[PDB]
Amino acid sequence: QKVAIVREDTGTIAELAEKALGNMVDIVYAGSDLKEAEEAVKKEKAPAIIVIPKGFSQSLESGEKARLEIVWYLRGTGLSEAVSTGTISSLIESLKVQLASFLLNDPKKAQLLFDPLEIVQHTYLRGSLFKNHSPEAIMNVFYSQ
Amino acid sequence: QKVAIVREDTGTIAELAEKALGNMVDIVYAGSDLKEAEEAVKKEKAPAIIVIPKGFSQSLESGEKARLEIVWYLRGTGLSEAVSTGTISSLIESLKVQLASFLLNDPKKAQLLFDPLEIVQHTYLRGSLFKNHSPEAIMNVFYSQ
Ligand SMILES: [Ca+2]
Ligand SMILES: [Ca+2]
Ligand SMILES: [Ca+2]
Ligand SMILES: [Ca+2]
Repeated sequence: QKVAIVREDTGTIAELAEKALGNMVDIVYAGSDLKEAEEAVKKEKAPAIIVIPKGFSQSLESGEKARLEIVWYLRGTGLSEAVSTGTISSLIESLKVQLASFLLNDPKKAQLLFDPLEIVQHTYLRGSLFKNHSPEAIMNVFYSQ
Repeated sequence: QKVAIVREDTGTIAELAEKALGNMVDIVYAGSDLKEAEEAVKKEKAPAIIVIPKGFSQSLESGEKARLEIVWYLRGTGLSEAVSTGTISSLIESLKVQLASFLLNDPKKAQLLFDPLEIVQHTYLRGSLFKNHSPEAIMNVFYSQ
């Protein structure tokens, strides 16, 4: 799967999230500019940008779920898109596992073991932007007729 | 990861779910008896039983989300348990992908592409049973103090 990673957080554990994600995907853009990640994605017809926002590292150091956003670019509602959705979701689960050793430090951090991330999802369908919705949600709406 | 699969549904797509799961785990018991899967799990100190209940195949043929249950056996609230949780979750995502071709048949089935499964989770913590809760939920409760 082709993914852009946009890392806005300069902290070590953020860097580590980026690294973990990037070993599991086909990096199409890796950096701090969301406009440019959007451009690599539209060019590449890649399905998602994963954003590691500013505050990610600090949350985790505070014993707070870190925010991770996925912007999805759906250009169709078929098999390939379903495969990307499921595959990238699977990759986010795996990232949680690849963060765990870093959460062993404080007691503050111990919840985070099982549930370290707060995943926010946005969906482009045919160039319509549905903020704060996952593709499942968007698809369940439309197909609920 | 060590998992028991308990398949109560005799349909083809159920069989296929079992097969997909089983190629990705270390089968500890595979069959239709939940008491016996519970016994292989407690013996093996495995973390989960995945149940494919009766009605799974029919749901999917009807264009309805199929029910999949996970019973988790937590004997601790640490790294290993967090790794199982995240890993098995990742495996459930992957199963969704491995079902997809079978959902290409009807228009009834087209939603299911993105969201084919209704995942019900139960958690044993130290021999206390918390029906209808995931380990994340149980852990977020206790650590919310
Ligand atoms: Ca650095
Ligand atoms: Ca998902
Ligand atoms: Ca058969
Ligand atoms: Ca989970």
